Amino acid sequence: SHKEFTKFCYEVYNEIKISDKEFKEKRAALDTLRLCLKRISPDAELVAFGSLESGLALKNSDMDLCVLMDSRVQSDTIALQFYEELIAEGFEGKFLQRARIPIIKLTSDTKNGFGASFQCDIGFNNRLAIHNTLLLSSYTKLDARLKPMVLLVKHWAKRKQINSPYFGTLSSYGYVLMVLYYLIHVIKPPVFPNLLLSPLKQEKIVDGFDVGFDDKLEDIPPSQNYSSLGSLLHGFFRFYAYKFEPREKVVTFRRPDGYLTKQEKGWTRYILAIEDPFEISHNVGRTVSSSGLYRIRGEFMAASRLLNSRSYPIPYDSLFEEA
Ligand SMILES: O=c1ccn([C@@H]2O[C@H](COP(=O)(O)OP(=O)(O)OP(=O)(O)O)[C@@H](O)[C@H]2O)c(=O)[nH]1
Ligand SMILES: [Ca+2]
Repeated sequence: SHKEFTKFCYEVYNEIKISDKEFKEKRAALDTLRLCLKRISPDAELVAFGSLESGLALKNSDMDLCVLMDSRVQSDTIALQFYEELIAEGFEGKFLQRARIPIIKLTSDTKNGFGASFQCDIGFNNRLAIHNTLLLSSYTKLDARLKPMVLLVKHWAKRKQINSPYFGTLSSYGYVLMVLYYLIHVIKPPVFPNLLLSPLKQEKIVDGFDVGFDDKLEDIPPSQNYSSLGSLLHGFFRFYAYKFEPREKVVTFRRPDGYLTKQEKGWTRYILAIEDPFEISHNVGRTVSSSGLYRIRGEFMAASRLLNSRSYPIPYDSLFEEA
């Protein structure tokens, strides 16, 4: 049935989605950071990616940003100049470099009025993240059920303490791919087609990887899946609770039938295997430990049990209660 659960899902959806107002502050912060960048490098561009760009932002959202510049210009030089201009403009944060890759991490804004905890990560030439944000952004426009589905899943994973890459669970981006995977390759009929495997997809090579997909969205026929949000969510929890085999299988967007063993791939960390759709050497779930997976699986099981429970009224609220 799922009528009540669906009603409940939309109610939570509206409380947790980014408000127009905060979204408008975010775009202002972005404008401010761009002006600071122009002062230091007029040719470079500052772009948003992740949840703020794809339309998948919860309240109190962090910002993922990327500086695009000429590949002949050394990224660490302008990274530092940029960082020095931010400090001088009253931002607080850190300048760091992992191997070759410089990163700025802004944690605050003492002047411009964008928070006391304004959290903002600035990368340099992370073109791949821009592209995979384009993909998620495109699926978002393809069916209206995806956005609230994702926000609810993100909310759930956060409440259940299974959204921590540093303490052995999965990034939000990983849960998005787990949602997309289910909606493309598991649910029948499919909610979505695989845009990477579209016969209309054109190759596009960026940093060695094919980032190509079919983005003529207007020419794609709508879903023949008519499930309510509630139903989709129940299918999603059920599949990862009971059917998906994490020890043996890979979440993938590179197989017409979504079938990929860990072995084919040489992925025997790989406790939870999610192959990025574009950077296919990158296991999005490499942060997941053995005890993190146990907890991720347990929470999936408990979510399936709750939604399948026969004791009425079903306490749908327990879905978002702290673990
Ligand atoms: O493994 C990763 C993780 C991150 N990303 C890139 O970084 C972006 C942000 O990564 P997040 O995990 O923060 O996604 P999110 O913004 O949607 O989640 P919340 O903040 O709402 O919790 C992702 O959308 C993707 O573009 C990767 O490319 N690979
Ligand atoms: Ca983010």
